Amino acid sequence: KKISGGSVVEMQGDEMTRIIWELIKEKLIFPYVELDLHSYDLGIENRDATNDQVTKDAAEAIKKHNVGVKCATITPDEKRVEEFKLKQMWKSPNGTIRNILGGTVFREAIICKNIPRLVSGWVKPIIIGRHAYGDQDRATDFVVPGPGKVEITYTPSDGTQKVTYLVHNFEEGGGVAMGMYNQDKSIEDFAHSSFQMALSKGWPLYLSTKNTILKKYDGRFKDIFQEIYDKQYKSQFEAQKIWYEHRLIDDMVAQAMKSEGGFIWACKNYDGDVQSDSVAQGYGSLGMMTSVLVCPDGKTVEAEAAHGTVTRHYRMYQKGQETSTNPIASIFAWTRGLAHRAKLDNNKELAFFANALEEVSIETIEAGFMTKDLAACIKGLPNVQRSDYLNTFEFMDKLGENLKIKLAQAKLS
Amino acid sequence: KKISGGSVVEMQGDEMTRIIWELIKEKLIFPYVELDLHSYDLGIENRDATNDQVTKDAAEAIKKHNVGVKCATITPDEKRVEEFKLKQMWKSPNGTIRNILGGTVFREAIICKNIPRLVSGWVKPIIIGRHAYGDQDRATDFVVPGPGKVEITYTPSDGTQKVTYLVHNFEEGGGVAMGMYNQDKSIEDFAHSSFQMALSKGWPLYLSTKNTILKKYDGRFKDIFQEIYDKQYKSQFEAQKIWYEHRLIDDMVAQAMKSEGGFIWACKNYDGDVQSDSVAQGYGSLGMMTSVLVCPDGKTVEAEAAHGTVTRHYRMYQKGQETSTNPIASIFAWTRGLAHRAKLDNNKELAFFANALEEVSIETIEAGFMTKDLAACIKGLPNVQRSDYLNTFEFMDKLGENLKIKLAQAKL
Ligand SMILES: NC(=O)c1ccc[n+]([C@@H]2O[C@H](COP(=O)([O-])OP(=O)(O)OC[C@H]3O[C@@H](n4cnc5c(N)ncnc54)[C@H](OP(=O)(O)O)[C@@H]3O)[C@@H](O)[C@H]2O)c1
Ligand SMILES: NC(=O)c1ccc[n+]([C@@H]2O[C@H](COP(=O)([O-])OP(=O)(O)OC[C@H]3O[C@@H](n4cnc5c(N)ncnc54)[C@H](OP(=O)(O)O)[C@@H]3O)[C@@H](O)[C@H]2O)c1
Ligand SMILES: O=C(O)CCC(=O)C(=O)O
Ligand SMILES: O=C(O)CCC(=O)C(=O)O
Ligand SMILES: [Ca+2]
Ligand SMILES: [Ca+2]
Repeated sequence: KKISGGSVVEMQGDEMTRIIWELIKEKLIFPYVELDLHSYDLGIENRDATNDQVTKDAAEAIKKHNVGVKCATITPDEKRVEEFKLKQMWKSPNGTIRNILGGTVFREAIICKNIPRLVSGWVKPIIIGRHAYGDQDRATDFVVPGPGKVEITYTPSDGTQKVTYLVHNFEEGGGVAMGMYNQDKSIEDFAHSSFQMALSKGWPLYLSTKNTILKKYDGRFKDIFQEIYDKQYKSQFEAQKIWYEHRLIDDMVAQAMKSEGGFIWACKNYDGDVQSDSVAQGYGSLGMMTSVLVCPDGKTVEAEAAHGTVTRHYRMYQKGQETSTNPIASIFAWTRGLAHRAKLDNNKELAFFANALEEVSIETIEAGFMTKDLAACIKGLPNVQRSDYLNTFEFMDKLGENLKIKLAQAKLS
Repeated sequence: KKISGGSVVEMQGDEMTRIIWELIKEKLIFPYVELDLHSYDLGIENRDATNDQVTKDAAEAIKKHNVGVKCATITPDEKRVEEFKLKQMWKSPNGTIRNILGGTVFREAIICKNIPRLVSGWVKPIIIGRHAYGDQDRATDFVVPGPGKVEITYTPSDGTQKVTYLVHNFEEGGGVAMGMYNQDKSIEDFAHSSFQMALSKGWPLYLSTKNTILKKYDGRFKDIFQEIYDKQYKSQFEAQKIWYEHRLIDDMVAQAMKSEGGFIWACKNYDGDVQSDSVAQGYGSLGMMTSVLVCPDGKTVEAEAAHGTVTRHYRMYQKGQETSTNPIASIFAWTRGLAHRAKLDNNKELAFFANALEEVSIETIEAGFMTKDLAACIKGLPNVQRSDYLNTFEFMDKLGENLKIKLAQAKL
């Protein structure tokens, strides 16, 4: 428990990830690391008991301590309300945290050499900038009960005017309606973060919109990205022999699918949410991806796993059946969190520990110890046997040995 | 001595697609088929001159004649406004036409046994039912100039009282804001058509939504599907050993990517638009996909090609250089329409011809004659020799020649 890590905000999750989260702290972290740990329990029961307040407290605690790591959480619908006897259908804690902090969420696969892909031609990593603010996460949606008029209006703060837009007039029957929004300054921050990540990896930058369909809404993103690139980034982009280009999401997803990778993909909030699942599965597992929210201050960071609570695996866990569930994405939330913490504190010891754990996971997988998903990439699902993989505990305990070995060997040098 | 086809509505496109469209008419359709043809030119320059009225006329024609076929068109942005010197930025004819007719757009890849997929496991078709109505096509978006309150309001027709919801309060600077909607009845028709397609093809049906995030908007789609499923189609699904399941869009796309295919995928408007282009490309080309708008009446269809105008190739075609562009989607637009035109009139010849032009198009590619896109699928693009592919004109000729042979052989 020797390395002094400093202050880190921990957010505990639900279901299968919450079990993995506890195995991670016990086996891979607390033995080697002493942290000043501000822990917020985001499990569904404690959010219900606090009326979601713990979610907001955790977000403000991240603002203060500059780093947080988040386990995956249940976002309840009607069935979850009935399952846990909830008071309300609470909003996504991810959406709540992301809209307080702001910024961009970068998502990238975690690449092992022995792991085949689903998409043949990606030999270089694709990196998704996902705008983290506004759009669907922040939307206001409601059921339209019957005939009537749906309008969306804008009143300036002074208000010396009112601009009223017709959304729809429902002549017979009901339906649904929603408003949504984004902010210029958040878009600008989203652009600056996308361009800088391009130059940081030396790669070109594709931004995708619908702007032919939404002309004002998506046109604003295209305009903001083009103005900033023209004025600020263009000379720098040319000198590295890369470029920035806008593409319609239709073409963009087709291009991304047939390309070789090796590009930064700046997506709007909804697209990045959906495409990072497709991308991560293309490289062969949702268990292998990193998701790191980088805030506009260049200082505060929130790392997480981008996949969910793996309910189906949890259900087998509750019956005593063996599970094989991929912890790697969760482990990398900690390593991405501890590495940014070392950067802020100039802690070489912690920075070394974070990198070593990432290598141990990849080495352990490249050396043939893996969960069932990754073995299914190798053999195909119908060909995998029980002897072909390790259960969730066997795999954590294996990484435990290899992490002890790697840190022991390093102590002699 | 031509087959009499009946009445078809034609909508003509722009750029590269408009060239291929004219090729298919002269070399493929016209010699063998006589048609009562109502031609509406949807080219961007005409839409400007008719103030887009040409597009509403074409849709009403589709209601009247039940059959239409469409070449891809330009939906202008500010750049296109400069290029064509447009009066306004016209909305998408595809959205305009879809929102008049209503329905589910059904999309599926065209499979030639010799063409490798980018995605390893899909050995069976993925058919995406795409809701054609509302959502992003009908949205009202505007620029927020500066600080202030954006609100969404519902005023009932019975005069009870107004509900006003706060969208956002901008306390510094501006942004963008938009409203959007959908209609219960349209969702019900989208549900019914998805359950029927799953039963006729015998495959499981998945619906994908965001319902954990939009709890009302997407919760409605999910409630309606589940209601109609249990009360109407449930016991027929169980009789065919297939199921209906709702999935979060996140989980769904990963489930589709790692599956072997063989399912019906019900998507909301935007999702169906994008996922259909990722799915076509996973099968190896945007050039082979069928897109049919199937209207709720069980009668009218509009057949199109889901891809765009292929502008990049059009710029090369304008340079006189060799363009290889895959006609297949535009051809299958005509055949899917004509097969429907034949199903209505019980015209057995036009039905034989429609399957012939599809059977020919697949055999020409499975014999080694293909456009560059499909050649890159086999050898990879850096390995593609000029000897591997025929250009746009060369390819449409090999089809017309194999078409002449296949129809000549069955006259007997
Ligand atoms: N970041 C977040 O906090 C976040 C994000 C998404 C979803 N969620 C929540 O998670 C809950 C469940 O959502 P969901 O069932 O739609 O999606 P999910 O549980 O995340 O994933 C569904 C399927 O994806 C596969 N999978 C995902 N991660 C895996 C891993 N690490 N190792 C092995 N397999 C993995 C499993 O495949 P197989 O079934 O094929 O074995 C799993 O059954 C919901 O309450 C949702 O709100 C939270
Ligand atoms: N149905 C419609 O009316 C429809 C649908 C979508 C877009 N559009 C319109 O089309 C215009 C341009 O769209 P866009 O530039 O975004 O994309 P696009 O025209 O659809 O095509 C862009 C890329 O897709 C590939 N591609 C698509 N179809 C192909 C084919 N048949 N054969 C060979 N390659 C093909 C090409 O890839 P490579 O460059 O790599 O060779 C091409 O550069 C826009 O104005 C848009 O509004 C119309
Ligand atoms: O918070 C949720 O409910 C979904 C979050 C998610 O899917 C993501 O982070 O990509
Ligand atoms: O009409 C447009 O502008 C795009 C249409 C499209 O890409 C589609 O519906 O597949
Ligand atoms: Ca996601
Ligand atoms: Ca499309």
